[PDB]
Amino acid sequence: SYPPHMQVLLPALSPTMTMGTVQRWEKKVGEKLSEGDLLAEIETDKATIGFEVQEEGYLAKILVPEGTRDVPLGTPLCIIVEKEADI
Amino acid sequence: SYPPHMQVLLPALSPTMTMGTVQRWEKKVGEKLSEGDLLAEIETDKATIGFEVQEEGYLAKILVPEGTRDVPLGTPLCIIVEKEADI
Amino acid sequence: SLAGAPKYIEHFSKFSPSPLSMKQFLDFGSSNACEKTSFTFLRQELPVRLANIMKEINLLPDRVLSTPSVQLVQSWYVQSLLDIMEFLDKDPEDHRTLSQFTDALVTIRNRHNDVVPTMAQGVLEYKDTYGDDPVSNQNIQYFLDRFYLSRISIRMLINQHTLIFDGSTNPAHPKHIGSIDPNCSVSDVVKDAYDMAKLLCDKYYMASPDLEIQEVNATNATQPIHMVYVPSHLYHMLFELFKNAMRATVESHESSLTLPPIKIMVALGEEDLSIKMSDRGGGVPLRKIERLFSYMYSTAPLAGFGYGLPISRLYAKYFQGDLQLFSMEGFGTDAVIYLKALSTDSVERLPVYNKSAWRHYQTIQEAGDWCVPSTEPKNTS
Amino acid sequence: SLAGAPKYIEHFSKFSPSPLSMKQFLDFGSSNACEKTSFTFLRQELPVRLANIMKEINLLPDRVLSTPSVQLVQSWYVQSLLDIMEFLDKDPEDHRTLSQFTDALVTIRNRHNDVVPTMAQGVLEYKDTYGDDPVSNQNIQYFLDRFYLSRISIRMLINQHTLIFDGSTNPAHPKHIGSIDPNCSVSDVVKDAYDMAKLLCDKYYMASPDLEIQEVNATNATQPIHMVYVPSHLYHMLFELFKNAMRATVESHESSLTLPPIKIMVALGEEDLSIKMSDRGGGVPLRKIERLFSYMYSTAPLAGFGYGLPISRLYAKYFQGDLQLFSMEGFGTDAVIYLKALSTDSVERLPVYNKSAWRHYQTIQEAGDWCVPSTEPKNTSTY
Ligand SMILES: Nc1ncnc2c1ncn2[C@@H]1O[C@H](COP(=O)(O)OP(=O)(O)NP(=O)(O)O)[C@@H](O)[C@H]1O
Ligand SMILES: Nc1ncnc2c1ncn2[C@@H]1O[C@H](COP(=O)(O)OP(=O)(O)NP(=O)(O)O)[C@@H](O)[C@H]1O
Ligand SMILES: [K+]
Ligand SMILES: [K+]
Ligand SMILES: [Mg+2]
Ligand SMILES: [Mg+2]
Repeated sequence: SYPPHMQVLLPALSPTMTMGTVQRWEKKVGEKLSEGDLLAEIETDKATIGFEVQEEGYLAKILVPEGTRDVPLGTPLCIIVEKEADI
Repeated sequence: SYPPHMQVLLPALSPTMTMGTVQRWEKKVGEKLSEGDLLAEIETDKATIGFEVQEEGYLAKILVPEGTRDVPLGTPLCIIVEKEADI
Repeated sequence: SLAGAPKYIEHFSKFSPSPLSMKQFLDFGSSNACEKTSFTFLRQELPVRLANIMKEINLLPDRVLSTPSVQLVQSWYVQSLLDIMEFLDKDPEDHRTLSQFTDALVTIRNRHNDVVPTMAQGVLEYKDTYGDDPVSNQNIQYFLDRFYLSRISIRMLINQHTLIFDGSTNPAHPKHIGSIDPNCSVSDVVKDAYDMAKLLCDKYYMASPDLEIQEVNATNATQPIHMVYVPSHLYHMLFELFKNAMRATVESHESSLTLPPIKIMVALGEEDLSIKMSDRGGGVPLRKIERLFSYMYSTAPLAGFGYGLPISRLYAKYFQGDLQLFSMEGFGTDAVIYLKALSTDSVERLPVYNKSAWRHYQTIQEAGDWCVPSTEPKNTS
Repeated sequence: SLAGAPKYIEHFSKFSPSPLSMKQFLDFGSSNACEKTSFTFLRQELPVRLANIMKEINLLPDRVLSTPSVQLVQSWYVQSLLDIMEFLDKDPEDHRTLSQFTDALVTIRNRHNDVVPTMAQGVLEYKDTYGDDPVSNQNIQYFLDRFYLSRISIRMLINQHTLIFDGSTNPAHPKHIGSIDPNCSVSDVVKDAYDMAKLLCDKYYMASPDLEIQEVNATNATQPIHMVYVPSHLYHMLFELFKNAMRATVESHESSLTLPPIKIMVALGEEDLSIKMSDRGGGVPLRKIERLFSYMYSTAPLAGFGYGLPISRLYAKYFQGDLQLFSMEGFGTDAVIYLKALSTDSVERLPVYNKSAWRHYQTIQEAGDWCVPSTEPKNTSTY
């Protein structure tokens, strides 16, 4: 059976933004994620934005590294599992 | 569903404190009480201490009004019931 | 559609505003500024800035929302949003679409001319009822610095566009790039601000103190101090401060043809441009300083309203600067305006609505982490 | 008993500390300063102040707590608690009990004499490992101001008892009430602090700025400005500020020889006593002012360490004052000590453990409140 996981696709943070740079990860692998927490820093050509979590869970694996330039929208960034039984 | 309630008695906020003036009720009749919130302001002759909620529930009635001077230790001040169906 | 306004808010509120440096404003109005990119930008950015702040309006207590004045400006922000949205699917490169766009910006700028006295009226009409409670007071203060700074920014973008792309026959200056002066004589702005203030004072008191200026340039010992700035913003701050200084100077000497001058000190280093305004107007006790930047305190129930200080500080903060007050009770007061010396560092200071902004409205009365003493302290003798 | 230490902490940390006015201190050391009431008060209050802050020591990140230096002061506080606790059930009106109480306080003061440099070493030891961490920064910063202020107040209370009761007989100031001067010559303290700093300056640079002193008594036009204060607290603040201004003046005059003086302004109002120290030492950019009061910023990896500023501020904050700085980069800097003019208003500023303090520890990393600009801004320049 597959664990009830959540997925984090990259959204448009500016209305014309189609792609953005992943500055740095503010939550490492295995950390809890309460709604509101600063997950990572996303930098476009217009702004640097604090990307926040919307649903509770844990950081399981990073898919897109730090410093990675111009990642398109809808692209998964990390996997979130609602259960602790992955560490 | 007829329970024995939770009672709020005036404690020693200062070690040599034998009585205290109930200065300022910061919670009104029929309010939410989470463990830790500011319930009231209690003033002795040495300090003005913020009395914090220890047990979770809801405030239903107040026995000692605002501005009552020299209230001794162990004195009932207000009533706490776990269920909010008392409003 | 008006009916669909709440979703338009939720859509644009999700995005982040885009802070612009002064360098960017200056490079755009380079040689031939392109109305297209200004159109396609503002067409989107202004919804964003409107939507973000509007989402914060509906978070302040219902007691403030219910008042005619707060609700009057709310309805303005609704309209300006829809007006600008009517351009979203519009075609650039078609001069008609551009020409009527700047006209819409003019209309929006006129609609919003009296936002400042009106929001101040709402908080007054709020104080006319519920009065005071720390949980409401804190939220309003937090909201107003954000709301007013936001307005300055919206008025900035609109003013840049219209000045550049409207009315080619000449008002304006215009060695300026919109409202920005690339070679702004700091001293002159000071003298101008002083002239207007000395005028008002000289006729509302029939006495005014002189001015003394001094400049220290650490980058270039001799060179007069200049900067890339918006003279209006600078003038507004200085003008407001001069009034305070003159009033207090005149009201503390209460018997003098021997008024001590207001002294100005302008300094420029590698990073800061600093303007210090010293007066010997008798000063203010320290516990009262922090109160002078409170919106609810300087409003009841030369010197007009009470929003001069808080608002001037927001001008100073808008391009990463500050406005700091420090007095000595019984002597006088220093007021310092701090501005970045480099157009690269002068970046827009804009509020973003987000979860982080949401929780600032959603706090309650806590105990202090410090000891409050007794109101009747034990007789120790 | 050492085993029960955690429950003694839990008992006394529940209590709220008792802040005193300088009026209260002064009025107590009247004529028959009652040792019995000072002993019984302190016997209770000191443990209250100790337990409250120790409760907060235990709430800092384990990476800090683990360091030998932190724990060395943690061991000092645990002992001090106990040494005092062995007096709780002792009998007043017995000179033996009183006499050995002041002896115990003297020992505590000798024990805690190096607390400042030692807590500073622990942070340094923390800095020589995990380095920097935004959330960890906040917690250490929040803790240090409180810890150090808690300390000053404990020193205060101890010194009052010892200086008054017969841990003196010859060596003190037979006019002071404890450490408190009821008629403190503000100007003389300024001159004293100047004299030392100048001395250290001349013996480390061979050049020194002069002193210019001015006074404005707005309460009595002609009167020399005096107040009820602890001159040593005042001394500490000015001695520190003077050193900072002297370094700055000499270092920023690489072409000079002809040093611009340090100007002092002492103003007294109905409520404030303000001391402004002005220097023409080249100033500090605004974004660096905030850093100057950070404990984790001024430490690596006249100018000794980097704790003179944060600590002097605490001294000023202790009796409800403040110390503020405002420079102008390229010109110089103004530092200002604010003091309450009246001894009634001079009330102890004391940290308090409670749910409110607890929550200031263990806090989350938040998204920005305002816009954060891009590192590489969009080039909006034309073709
Ligand atoms: N230089 C100064 N000296 C003494 N007091 C001052 C000074 N500047 C400001 N204040 C005090 O701060 C209060 C608020 O100032 P400010 O915000 O400028 O509003 P205002 O001067 O009262 N009138 P307005 O500027 O028209 O809103 C003033 O009423 C003064 O009491
Ligand atoms: N008047 C001043 N002018 C310019 N820079 C200053 C001034 N005062 C402080 N600073 C700066 O702030 C720091 C001083 O902080 P402070 O806490 O006084 O530590 P310190 O003077 O370096 N050494 P110490 O105080 O002996 O521990 C220095 O790094 C200076 O660069
Ligand atoms: K947003
Ligand atoms: K406590
Ligand atoms: Mg004014
Ligand atoms: Mg120093």
